[PDB]
Amino acid sequence: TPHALLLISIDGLRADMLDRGITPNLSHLAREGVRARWMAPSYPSLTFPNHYTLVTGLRPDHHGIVHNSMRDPTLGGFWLSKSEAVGDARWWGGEPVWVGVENTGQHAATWSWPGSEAAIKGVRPSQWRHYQKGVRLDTRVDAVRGWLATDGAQRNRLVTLYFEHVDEAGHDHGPESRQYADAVRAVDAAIGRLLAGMQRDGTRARTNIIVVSDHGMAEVAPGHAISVEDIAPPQIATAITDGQVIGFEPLPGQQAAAEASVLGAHDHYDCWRKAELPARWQYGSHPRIPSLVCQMHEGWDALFPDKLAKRAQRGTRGSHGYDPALPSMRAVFLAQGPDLAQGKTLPGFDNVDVYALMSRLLGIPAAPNDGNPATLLPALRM
Ligand SMILES: [Zn+2]
Ligand SMILES: [Zn+2]
Repeated sequence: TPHALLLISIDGLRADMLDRGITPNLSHLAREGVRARWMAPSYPSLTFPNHYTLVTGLRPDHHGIVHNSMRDPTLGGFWLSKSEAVGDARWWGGEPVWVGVENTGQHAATWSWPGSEAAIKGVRPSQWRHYQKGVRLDTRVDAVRGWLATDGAQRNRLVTLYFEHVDEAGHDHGPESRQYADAVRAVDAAIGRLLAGMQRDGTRARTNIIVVSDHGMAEVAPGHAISVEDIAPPQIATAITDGQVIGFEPLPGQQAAAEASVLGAHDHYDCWRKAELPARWQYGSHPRIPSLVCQMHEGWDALFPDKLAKRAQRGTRGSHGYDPALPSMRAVFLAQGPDLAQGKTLPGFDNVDVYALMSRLLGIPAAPNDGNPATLLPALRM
């Protein structure tokens, strides 16, 4: 029986949060195994695009989950709370690792990894659910622990686990807040309880573990919010998305007006025609990306007008979705297990490279991807 892989995402855990004395369990795991200095997210540095990149090895421009909210000429609208969109395989390009696993006869069990609610290339995981808010830390940890312990024909080669709590605290209070730190501590402790349980079940010794985050988090201080309509008025273009990566589709005949107003450098953002976006972001070729894309500067938000008003103004907040090269956007990568190196540190690297490592650990043929297999070979024990 081959070694299982446990894949854990801590949404929005910034790379530097491992060095603050608030992650005793993860820090111990890192010391036992392999730790990268940091891992860069792909553009845009948002939750759905990057979780899906992690399990496919593809940039968002290639896998088609180009933002959390999208429009498509055939499929219509996509956003996180529209279940039949999120659950429709046609949005999701490439081949996520759970599909690869199931297609070899082996099984995958997922706790709410973006994409896992769809039948991507016709293949659901053996275990999965519709994400809902406020599930307890123990509920999910005990489920994952159960799925790792299963034998016979229900044996899982891949088990995935997701935590939203750090990300949520980051948005609400910022990355330097005591609330963000408390969330980090809580998630770390829960992972500690999972690892202890795995040892008691005798699954620890035969399970490889990868812990990642999808992106970091930057502080958004009071006064750092503008209206998307400050960028372009509604008569000349529609804001398809708000937040930090702002897509505009000019109204019919308004491309020139929209461009005259929007393109170039502004106070706290820059905008480009999608085909002209900075090449280093490897983004802008996908038809689902709006015609004009604006990138807010670090620590600034642009919101739909009705949000700006009910934005109860007072305190510090957080956001991601900024330039993936920024240290604030850096994610975590660490791993430990029987097939992985011990007491090793790796250079900073790009998140598309994780897929090739996982394919090897799962015994599946690597689907075509945007990553470099060389990068994480040093993470392997041999
Ligand atoms: Zn996220
Ligand atoms: Zn977030």
